Amino acid sequence: LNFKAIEEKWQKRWLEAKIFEPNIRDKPKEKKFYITVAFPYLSGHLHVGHARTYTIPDVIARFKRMQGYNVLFPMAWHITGSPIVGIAERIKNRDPKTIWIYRDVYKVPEEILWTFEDPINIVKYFMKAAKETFIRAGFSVDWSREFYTTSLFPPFSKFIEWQFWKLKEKGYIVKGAHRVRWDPVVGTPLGDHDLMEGEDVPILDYIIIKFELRENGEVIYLPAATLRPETVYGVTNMWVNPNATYVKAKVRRKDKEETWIVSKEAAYKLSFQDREIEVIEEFKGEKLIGKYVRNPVSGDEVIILPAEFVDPDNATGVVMSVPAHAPFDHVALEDLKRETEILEKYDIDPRIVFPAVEEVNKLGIKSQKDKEKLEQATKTIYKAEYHKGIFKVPPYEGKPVQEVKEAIAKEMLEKGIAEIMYEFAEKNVISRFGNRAVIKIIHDQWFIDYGNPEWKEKARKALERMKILPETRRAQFEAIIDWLDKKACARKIGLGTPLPWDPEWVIESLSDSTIYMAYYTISRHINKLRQEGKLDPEKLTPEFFDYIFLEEFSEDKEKELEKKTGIPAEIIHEMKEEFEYWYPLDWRCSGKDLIPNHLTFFIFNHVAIFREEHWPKGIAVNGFGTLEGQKMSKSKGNVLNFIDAIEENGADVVRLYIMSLAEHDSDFDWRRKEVGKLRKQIERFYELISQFAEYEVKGNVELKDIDRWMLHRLNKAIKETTNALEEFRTRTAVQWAFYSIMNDLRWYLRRTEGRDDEAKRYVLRTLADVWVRLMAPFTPHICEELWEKLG
Repeated sequence: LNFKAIEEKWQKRWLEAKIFEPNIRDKPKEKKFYITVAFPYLSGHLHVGHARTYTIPDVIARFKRMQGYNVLFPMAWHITGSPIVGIAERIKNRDPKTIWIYRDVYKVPEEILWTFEDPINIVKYFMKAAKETFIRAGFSVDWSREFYTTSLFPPFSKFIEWQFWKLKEKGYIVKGAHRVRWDPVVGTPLGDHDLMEGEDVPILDYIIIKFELRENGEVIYLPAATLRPETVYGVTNMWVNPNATYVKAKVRRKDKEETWIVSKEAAYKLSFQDREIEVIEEFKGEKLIGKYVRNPVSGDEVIILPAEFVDPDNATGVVMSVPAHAPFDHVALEDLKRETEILEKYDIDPRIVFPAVEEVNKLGIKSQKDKEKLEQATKTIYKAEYHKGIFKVPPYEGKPVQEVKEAIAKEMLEKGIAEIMYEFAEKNVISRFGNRAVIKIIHDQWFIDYGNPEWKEKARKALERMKILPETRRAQFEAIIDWLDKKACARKIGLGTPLPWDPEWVIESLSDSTIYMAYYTISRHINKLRQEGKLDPEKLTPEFFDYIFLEEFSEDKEKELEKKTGIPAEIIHEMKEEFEYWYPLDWRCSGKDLIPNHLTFFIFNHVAIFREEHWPKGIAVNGFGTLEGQKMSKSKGNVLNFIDAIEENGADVVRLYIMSLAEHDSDFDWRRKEVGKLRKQIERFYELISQFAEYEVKGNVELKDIDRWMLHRLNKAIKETTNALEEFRTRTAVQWAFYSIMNDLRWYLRRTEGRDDEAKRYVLRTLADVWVRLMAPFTPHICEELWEKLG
């Protein structure tokens, strides 16, 4: 029933005797097994979905120790980035939503919570929480190698500097243009997750089509912003908010200078997007109505009509109407007033398609210019049209809309007909200073150039040589490697390691976490030196790391490194032996959500820096977990913390349950009723083994047919459980290791009810030995206890 005592007993033994801190001398390199799993970010408690991610490698590590490998399974903490910095500030301001999440979902005591205004307290609290939770879960971690990231952990920070100098020397670090969140009042870059409000909000790439308004003036453009540039071939008129203030302005870039008319808000925004803006005058909105403009694509000339649905504070403030496909434009066309002129009803709606002018929706739920919710109509159309839908218009006859959009935009762009304006999907993006953010284009953003073709090739080579579990994910990896472009690798805000040649930037979270597995190998020695007060991180130069990771052993280099570092040549030598022994990493594990980013970056960074013999050998990914049928959401409060699940059900029960539900990229669904039922079966498994352990087997026995049947079923389960685990098939392994044996055993006991002789006791005791062994990787605590009972 209660296993709290057994779990505590075994965790104390594992920790106090440092059972899981391996010594490389115990076995030759041929029997080494090194596995790591993406370290957690310390902004809060890990939940049961995370529990799966971290339990799989533990199961495998324990399975490997049982097979005879010398195993290393370490753990460390990620604290790089701006979220923790942002969260601290929100609690400082007493933001209701943040407070509630930390109180109700994470159960942080009230008084402790206010100390989180200092991001360092958030880090310390959740570091302690994550470590205890991993120890309470029975994870067989070599804690001597523990560390955390950023400049707050000098020795690791130095290792990161080395990594980045290496990338630089190879020409993999590039400076360039980028668009970032910016506070226009303070005039300063913002942290993406250090906002007062609007952190999920994406920056959108609006295509601004420069319609031509000609009237005695040699240069006047009315840039209409659209997310459907392909609909340029069907614009029947223009939209503008007659009540909104528009400006006529001089727009110059480099040496090109034009004159445009956009909303007053657009003019301010554009000033931060690589353009000099000088407003000429405010012109209301109605002052434009009735005017005609030329469609720079389809030579047509159209009218600028009134419409209170257009938002002057969205993109340019100018919209191009396409009623056949834009619900808003249709119901907007609906007229029945006086205005100024009326030549209406004239000119139909050119379609480009299921009716020609797909206005079903905009007439399938009623309408009216601003009844709102009109977007649900545009949602369905926009969604559909993108999926299927073939282009009607001549230039792109029978072409997929998705293709036409890409082509048209590509064409207007490299012709000057259209330009790009960045805009937030929502209007509530607010900085920590309390001001609405703007998007600013900068020219000095640092990138890691994953787009380098030579680099991509070496990455394909490394991928080819490694195992991918499930193999069905190999295609996605190949595609990510082909399609990857340079990636912003540093930020102005957040905790991290300063870019060594430009300290004003700190290396970003997905960029300081691609090869730290190499650091784990030397972490025990570094921590011992550090605790001994015999370490000056400043002496951990690129030269030192070059010797450790890239050079041939040299007693002379060790001797000269000893003089420069203050670290005994022998210790330096041992550190290098740890790395040479444990690498290459046998397995890198993580959620499937890291395939497009971290996991692929992990491959690139390894081929860019390490010798070939040290490239990764395998990646195993897992799916997600939902709770009672729903996604776990902190804002909704339906999150089950891993530590709470352990307290309530027992660690072995949580582990077996989660492992039993799914394998590879399949997801699982946590159900209280199922875990309760599994717990009862685990308790029965425990009692049965305890009962069988009392039997004493004598000499040889005379087996009956049912006994031989049972013995054969045990061998079957051993084989299948082992075959499944070699492939990280945790669900299939549990079906054999736990369910099959329990099912076979129950039938065995029914068939032998009333019988009790030596042959039967021999079968049952033999089963108990086999069963505890197959279950150990899953339920390690009760299995250690049962092994003592057995003898």
